[PDB]
Amino acid sequence: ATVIPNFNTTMQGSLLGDDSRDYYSFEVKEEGEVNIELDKKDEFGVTWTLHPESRITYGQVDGNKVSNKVKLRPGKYYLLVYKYSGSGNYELRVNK
Ligand SMILES: [Cl-]
Ligand SMILES: [Li+]
Repeated sequence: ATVIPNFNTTMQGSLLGDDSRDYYSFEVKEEGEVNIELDKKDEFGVTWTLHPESRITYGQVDGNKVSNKVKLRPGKYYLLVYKYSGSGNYELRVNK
């Protein structure tokens, strides 16, 4: 996984051709709501799935944005960005 070292900060990714999955992780130190936002930089079928290291959460696809909010306990989390159709690039933010 690519470590996302802080919140409210943009990551760039790419899912062209054979590249169908990108892996991230982040750590929560204080309980609270996170807003995970993917912004498509190309039109294609992309979403994400969050699961804890120790309930899973999915992105909700709203046009160019694929996002959701969830209250997370302290711990490590894994975030899979993956495609289901086509190819393209994206930006990703874990807001808190
Ligand atoms: Cl935190
Ligand atoms: Li990629």
